[PDB]
Amino acid sequence: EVEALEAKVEALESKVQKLEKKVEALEHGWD
Amino acid sequence: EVEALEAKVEALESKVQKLEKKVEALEHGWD
Amino acid sequence: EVEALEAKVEALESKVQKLEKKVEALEHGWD
Repeated sequence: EVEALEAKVEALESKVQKLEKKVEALEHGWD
Repeated sequence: EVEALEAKVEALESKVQKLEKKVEALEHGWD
Repeated sequence: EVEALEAKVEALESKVQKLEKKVEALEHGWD
C-alpha cells in the first residue's frame, strides 16, 4: 500500500504542477 | 498514519480532478 | 518513506488549496 501510495502521490505532484502552470498563465494573461 | 495518508491522498485526487475539469473549461472557453 | 510521503502530501494539500482559491477567483470574476 505504501508503494501504491508513492505512485499516487507522484502522479498528483505531476498534475498539480501542470495545474499551477496553467493557472499562472490564465492569471497573468500570458499569450 | 498510512491509512491516514491513503485518505488524504484520495481526498487530493478528487480535488485535483475537479480542478483539472475547471481549468480545462476556462482554458477552452467552454460555455 | 512514510514520513517522506507525509511531507509530500502536506505540500500537495497546501498547493491544491492555493489552486482552489485561484480557480474560484477566476471562475467568479472576483476583483
